[PDB]
Amino acid sequence: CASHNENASLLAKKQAQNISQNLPVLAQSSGTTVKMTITPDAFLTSYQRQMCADPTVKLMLTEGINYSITINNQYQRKLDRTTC
Amino acid sequence: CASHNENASLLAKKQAQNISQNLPVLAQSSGTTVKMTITPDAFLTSYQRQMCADPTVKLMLTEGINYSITINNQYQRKLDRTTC
Amino acid sequence: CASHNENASLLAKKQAQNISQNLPVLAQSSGTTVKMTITPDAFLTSYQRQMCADPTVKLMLTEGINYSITINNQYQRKLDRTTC
Amino acid sequence: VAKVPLLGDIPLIGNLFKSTADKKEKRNLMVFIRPTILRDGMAADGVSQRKYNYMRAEQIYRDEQGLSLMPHTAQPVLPAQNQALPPEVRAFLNAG
Amino acid sequence: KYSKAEDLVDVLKQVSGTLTIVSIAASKHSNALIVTAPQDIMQSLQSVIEQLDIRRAQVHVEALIVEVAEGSNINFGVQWASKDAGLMQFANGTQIPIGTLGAAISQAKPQKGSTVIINPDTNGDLSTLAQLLSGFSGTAVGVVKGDWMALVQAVKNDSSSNVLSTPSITTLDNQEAFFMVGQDVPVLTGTVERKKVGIMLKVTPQINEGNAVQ
Amino acid sequence: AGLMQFANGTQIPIGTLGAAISQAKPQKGSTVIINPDTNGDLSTLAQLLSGFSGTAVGVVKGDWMALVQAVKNDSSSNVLSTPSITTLDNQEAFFMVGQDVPVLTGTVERKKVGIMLKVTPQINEGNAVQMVIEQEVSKVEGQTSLDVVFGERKLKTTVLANDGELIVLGGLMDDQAGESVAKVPLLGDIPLIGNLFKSTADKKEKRNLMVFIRPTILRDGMAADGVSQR
Amino acid sequence: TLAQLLSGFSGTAVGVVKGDWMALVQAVKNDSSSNVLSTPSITTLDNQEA
Amino acid sequence: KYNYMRAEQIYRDEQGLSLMPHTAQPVLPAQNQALPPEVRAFLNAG
Amino acid sequence: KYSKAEDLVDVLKQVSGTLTIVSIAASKHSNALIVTAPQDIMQSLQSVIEQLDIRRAQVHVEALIVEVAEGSNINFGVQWASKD
Repeated sequence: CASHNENASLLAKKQAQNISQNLPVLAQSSGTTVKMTITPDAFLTSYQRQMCADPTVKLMLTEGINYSITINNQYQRKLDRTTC
Repeated sequence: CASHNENASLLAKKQAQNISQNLPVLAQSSGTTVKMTITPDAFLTSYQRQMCADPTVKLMLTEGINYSITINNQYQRKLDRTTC
Repeated sequence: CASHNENASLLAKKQAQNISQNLPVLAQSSGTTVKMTITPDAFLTSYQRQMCADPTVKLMLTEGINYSITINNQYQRKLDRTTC
Repeated sequence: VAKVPLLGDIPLIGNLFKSTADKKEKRNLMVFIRPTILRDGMAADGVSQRKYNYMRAEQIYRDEQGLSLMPHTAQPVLPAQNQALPPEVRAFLNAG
Repeated sequence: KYSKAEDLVDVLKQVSGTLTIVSIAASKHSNALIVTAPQDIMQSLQSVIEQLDIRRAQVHVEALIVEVAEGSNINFGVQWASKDAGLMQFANGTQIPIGTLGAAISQAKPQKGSTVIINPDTNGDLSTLAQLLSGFSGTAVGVVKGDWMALVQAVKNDSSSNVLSTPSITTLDNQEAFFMVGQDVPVLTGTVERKKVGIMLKVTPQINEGNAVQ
Repeated sequence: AGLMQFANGTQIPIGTLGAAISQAKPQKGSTVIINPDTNGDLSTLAQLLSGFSGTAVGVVKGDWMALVQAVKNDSSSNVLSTPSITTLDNQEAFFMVGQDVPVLTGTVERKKVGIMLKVTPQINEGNAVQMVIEQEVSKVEGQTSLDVVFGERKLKTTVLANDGELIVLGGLMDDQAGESVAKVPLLGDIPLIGNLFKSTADKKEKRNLMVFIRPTILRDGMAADGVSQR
Repeated sequence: TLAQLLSGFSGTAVGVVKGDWMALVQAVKNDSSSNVLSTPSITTLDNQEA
Repeated sequence: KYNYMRAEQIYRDEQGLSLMPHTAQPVLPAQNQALPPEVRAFLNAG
Repeated sequence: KYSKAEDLVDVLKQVSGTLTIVSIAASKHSNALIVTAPQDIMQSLQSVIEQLDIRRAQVHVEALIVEVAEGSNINFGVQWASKD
């Protein structure tokens, strides 16, 4: 009764939920977007591509729930299946 | 339901009310007139013009609630937007 | 049921509300106007432009809730999206 | 669930013969506590002054939108702190 | 300067007891204690009182009681009925059964009266039928024709809640505070004793000098 | 051919309405072995409407009906009460403005409810007052099976306040946001015509208490006449 | 009387009622489930009871 | 556990009370709010 | 620093009892105990109080109560009736 539908914004919270129970800084699941709070630039290309290489992110960013990042100076960017 | 009306004689009491809580002598709000009780002549021209210069008195004496003063010998006078 | 509407005067209070919990002086949210109480002139051009540079003020002064400032001598001025 | 039994298992028309009831429920409590230490005579007036100015800004916003049938009509607001001098008391200094 | 004179009065009666004659008395109205002792015991009891007279710190204790509840349920099922040729009935729910419905419909028919040794119609008594529907909630769709019927009932109840309450009290150190916002309600009990229900917070802090409240 | 009924509210259900309408029809009488009409008995229908509040719009034609109910209740309150007492140092004062009401209890004991303030100051010579205080605010709120219930909020603490300054004793801040819904299920999700099949009830609530206390020290014979004269 | 039988009855009853002789075939399958997880927690000092 | 309850009350808030928007709803104060935006500027002057 | 003054007061009355005159008293309001003894017993009771004043660790105890129930039943049977 009857069919997706799907997915989140629940699990998009549940996934930021999972992140924060181990922490450390916070992760905020805003709508379908995930957020993460805290000179890490080359951090990004490194840090992003493991996500981009992760088959769940390769599932989820290809599922359609958005991802984003924040860093403290301060800055951020969003990354999705396209930016990977 | 429906429209002024306005203003006092309440606040014309409430304004003499405000004066007296700090005191010192009394202030009596008689009808719409304020009263104040205690050789201060050149007191007046000085003392009056600050009121005459005060934008609330420049509001209120131009609102239409009367003002007056008393001094103890004894004397007084009334001052309104016109006498300012 | 059914659609803005929006915004404040609630949050225009809630935003002066936020300011004062850390304080210090007060902030008064008067209608849609914010107020702040205490030779800071070149204070202004400095102090104003960070607000004028703040993207929430660049949101809110462009949302339509007024802003204002007060300083104690005494003086003040109001600043909106235009004065920024 | 309840069903006929044998007919309730057809993958399409099964639902004509069944009666289902589902339920899901959730609850969360937490109780937290935050102490604060007021040592100075000035420390007691830092906390108790900001909760005052917080209630007095509820009663002003409650006042700014008045009693709708009776204007303007007052309504209680909590006295200000550091009222300084009323305007007419101000002038009495400038004479004597 | 700070201590309440008659709290120190017992603390000083033991200290003075085994330091031996000595008398300690406290004037309540004047908040002062009167030490009578020899010149040596006095100089001892002055350095104690000097060190017990210190200023106390006070604590502001906030509690935060959060609660987030979220319910759901869903109920869907079909029912049949017919002539002498059968019925199908399910007792789940909240889902009103078609047997006890098909009766309440028939007890609701108008009973044509006559009285002899008139042509009124007593009509119905819906007490029975309106008792089913009293608490019923959600769809019931039907076909009632020729006494056979098919009644498809479905509903989805969904609730939520959010609550945040935060009582707070201010005490001196080492003194216990009590804060109740509630109501005071009688319990049977036996003889009607009088019991208090509502938010209640009773706390008694002591500052541990690591700047930690305990 | 059916019904749709929702038990949320305060929202009077259409089943128990459609009965109370029909029990209200005039029953045509006759008596033999006359032509009066007993008309109705509206006891049943007027019991629904007793506490009902807010719109009910309908179409009642041919016994089928569609009844659209809606309301928005909105309240507010504001209260400021400020009892005050004057004592000597180290002496305890008691101030009650209230009423004295019997409690069952057992044997009828006699209980006092209302604003009550009982304080016993001592001046700490840093010019700081050191209260020992019991505030209480009670009132009789309605009954129970066997007695009266009293609304009651009290706090008894010990605070240390400067001579002319204001310390907060206590407080509460209480929010709620309820919600409810009911629907068919499958049809309640259409983004436009969904609302025909749903029944919603929302709620929001808020409360704030604070209790403050301001001591003042009257030392001179002239200090007692400064406060009590104004 | 008849609606008292059917009060708590659940599941099929199929019948043939003709000429007062009848054959009434009743069948049902009730199936339930449950799952519950509750997790209270308290914080104490050592050696003190909560 | 605080940031876990505060993420329940935000997700409860993101999908609002449906009949009354937008209307608030209680959420639990943040930790390390730092400085409000207007308090931020007051530093940059004095 | 940590202990509640009137918990140690009995612990110290036995220690002081058989170490013999000695008096131990505890001020509740000030959370301090007052030791009066000769110079020798004092130096003993200072090394006890120093070692009983330690900081306590606190524990967070979670319980998890799981329950999984699963019922079933099935009922099938034929019945006849007839005339005489």
